[PDB]
Amino acid sequence: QSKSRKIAILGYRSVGKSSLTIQFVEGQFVDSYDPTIENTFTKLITVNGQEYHLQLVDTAGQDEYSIFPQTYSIDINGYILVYSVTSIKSFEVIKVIHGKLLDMVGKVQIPIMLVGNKKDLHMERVISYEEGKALAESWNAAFLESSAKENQTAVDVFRRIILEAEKLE
Ligand SMILES: Nc1nc2c(ncn2[C@@H]2O[C@H](COP(=O)(O)OP(=O)(O)O)[C@@H](O)[C@H]2O)c(=O)[nH]1
Ligand SMILES: [Mg+2]
Repeated sequence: QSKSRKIAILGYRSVGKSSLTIQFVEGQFVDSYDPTIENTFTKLITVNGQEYHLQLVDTAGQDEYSIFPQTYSIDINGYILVYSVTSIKSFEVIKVIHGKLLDMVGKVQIPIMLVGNKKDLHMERVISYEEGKALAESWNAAFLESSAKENQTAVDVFRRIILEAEKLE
């Protein structure tokens, strides 16, 4: 009598959706992964004594113009929205995505969190921790920063989204 969460991973293009997800499930940082591929990864994690069966949707990517059709919500238990702290564009884009996603959802409390990835690039960082935090807060969302190089930060991210579901249960 375990539970089952299905998580949508959303974000611009080359912000590390795949790399972050793969890191969590394989224990491995990959060099490249094909950015056409939508793939569902699976994983066990135990959270507050409850064994969870995760399905992780590594979406191909979105942008400003992308379209969230009415059906997308259907069987989605949670949404993780990812930008890169090195691409202002990806931060621009994630605000837009959030807007369209919040419209496609309507009223429901199905949790949404926000992640600043690529934190390991001290020299390439353009977005501050504060900047993304303010966004999350503005949405009443969770906010973590991450690195697909670092396993433990990835674990925090997919663990946190489950937590955020549990809050509302
Ligand atoms: N240094 C660093 N590179 C990353 C990180 N996350 C992703 N990358 C790299 O950025 C590119 C995009 O990764 P990917 O997961 O394919 O992004 P996606 O297109 O959103 O799935 C790849 O070249 C990765 O090797 C990170 O946290 N740190
Ligand atoms: Mg990808």
